[PDB]
Amino acid sequence: EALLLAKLYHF
Amino acid sequence: GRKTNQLQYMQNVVVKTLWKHQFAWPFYQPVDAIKLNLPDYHKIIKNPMDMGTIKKRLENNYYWSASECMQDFNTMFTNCYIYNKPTDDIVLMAQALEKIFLQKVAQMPQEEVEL
Amino acid sequence: VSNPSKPGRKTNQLQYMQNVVVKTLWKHQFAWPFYQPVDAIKLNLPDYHKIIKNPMDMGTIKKRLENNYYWSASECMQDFNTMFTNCYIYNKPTDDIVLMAQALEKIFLQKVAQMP
Repeated sequence: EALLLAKLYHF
Repeated sequence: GRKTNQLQYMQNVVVKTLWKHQFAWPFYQPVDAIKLNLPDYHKIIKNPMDMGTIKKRLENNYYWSASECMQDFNTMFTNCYIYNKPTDDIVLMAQALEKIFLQKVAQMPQEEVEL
Repeated sequence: VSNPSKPGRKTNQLQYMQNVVVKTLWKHQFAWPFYQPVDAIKLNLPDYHKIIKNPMDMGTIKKRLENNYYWSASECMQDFNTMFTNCYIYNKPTDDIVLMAQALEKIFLQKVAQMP
């Protein structure tokens, strides 16, 4: 989530 | 808050279509400025909005009119254009979704009637 | 003949890695998280360099190819495996970025099979 956002990484 | 034909259209046609788009995912949830390391985000964006919040508002009959739902989309898209650079990838994603948003709204029933 | 030199050239396998394997992966829809080194500060990633001691990314593999860093295709394959496994090690198995890594590795393994 967050990591892609960083959005991908953080889902 | 109401259920109307137009708000039904926004939930079952506009949000349904946008949610499946390949570029929709950055708009699924509110920007978490701490987690994503965007420390100026809330000094620049005073009224956050995202498509997950829009979807919940439709689901909880929050809106009195589809006019308000469309404003929420406008806020989400223009927040993206204000915070980010015109050549950032997320801006090109927002433009793709706003293009589909526009084509779906054009086919919305013109008269709003409460269910 | 005082200097029987000849121009540096890649092996056929190394040329294949560059023009086929990396080209195909770079063009994949899910490759973009792997274009640049992980920036643990910018991306707010706890303990990244504690856990991942040999960072690797496709941008580095691409440039090592274009700058003739490699002398054998096996080194390039090792860098690819380091990239994939770092992502498997650090992230949770359900995370999208892992499924993205897995999709790229499948195409990587498929392309390496096609190799001379």
